[PDB]
Amino acid sequence: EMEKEFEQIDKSGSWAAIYQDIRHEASDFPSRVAKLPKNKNRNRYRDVSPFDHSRIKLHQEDNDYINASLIKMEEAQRSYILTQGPLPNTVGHFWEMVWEQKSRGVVMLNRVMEKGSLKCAQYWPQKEEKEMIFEDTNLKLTLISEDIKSYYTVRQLELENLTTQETREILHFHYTTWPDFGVPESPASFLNFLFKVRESGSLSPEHGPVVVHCSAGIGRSGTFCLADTCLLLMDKRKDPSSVDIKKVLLEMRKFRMGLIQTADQLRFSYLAVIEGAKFIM
Ligand SMILES: O=C(O)c1csc(-c2cccs2)n1
Ligand SMILES: O=C(O)c1csc(-c2cccs2)n1
Repeated sequence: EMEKEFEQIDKSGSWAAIYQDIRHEASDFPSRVAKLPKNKNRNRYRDVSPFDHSRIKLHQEDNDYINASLIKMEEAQRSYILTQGPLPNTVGHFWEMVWEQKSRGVVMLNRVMEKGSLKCAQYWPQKEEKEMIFEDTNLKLTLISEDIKSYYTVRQLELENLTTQETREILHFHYTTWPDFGVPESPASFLNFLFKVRESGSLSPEHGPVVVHCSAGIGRSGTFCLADTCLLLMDKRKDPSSVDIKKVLLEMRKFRMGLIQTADQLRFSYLAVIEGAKFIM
């Protein structure tokens, strides 16, 4: 059982050591499309690239590239698109991907500004009456409603395909209280947030995959998917205690590099799953 494994790594302070074994064991696949010169300004970080085998392709004939990966968790029947915080030049691409993949929900785990730097473009409207048009991708985006709470904000946006006049409801779930440094002290507000995303239907197989991002789409984004998948596997399996976080993380790392950036994020992931299991058991 992971609870016992937690006290062991904690009492022994072996987190950096566990983390390094995961680093060592992690898959490595070509990312040739990311590294093409024409795609240099579509990447926020030069060392964070989608693998070619799992990358999302835009349906635009010119350049099909976006820094986004499909994570398919076969046993849990869960898919996620992990992407970087959009750049000023990729906000159009980001909404094209949401449209093309039939995503219901966008999960945002960062603030637009952290540590006095811009971590993300402002890719959604701030007021009902001031909609955004993405001329490059022929999409219009309108803020319908905004529900601001202590730890997160839920926004009801509407996506309109200007080419076809189809419109769709998109839910934007914005976790606003992740600290600039380290991880939250308690996973309570993060779990509440995750249950709120689940309750919306945004993670359900009726819909395209949820889009999850932070700045790079590997650290906080990783913790989100890892906690969701692990909790679902504990509901699905005959023996809940057969669920090994480390194995789940390594399976997710076949789809996108670097998921969980620090030994602190790994410890927090354990804590979130252990705590979440009490509500589930
Ligand atoms: O920083 C930017 O360039 C930016 C953020 S949102 C946005 C646009 C929405 C619609 C057309 S451009 N641009
Ligand atoms: O009554 C509502 O809640 C309402 C009025 S317009 C609207 C939406 C449009 C597009 C997505 S949600 N909802």
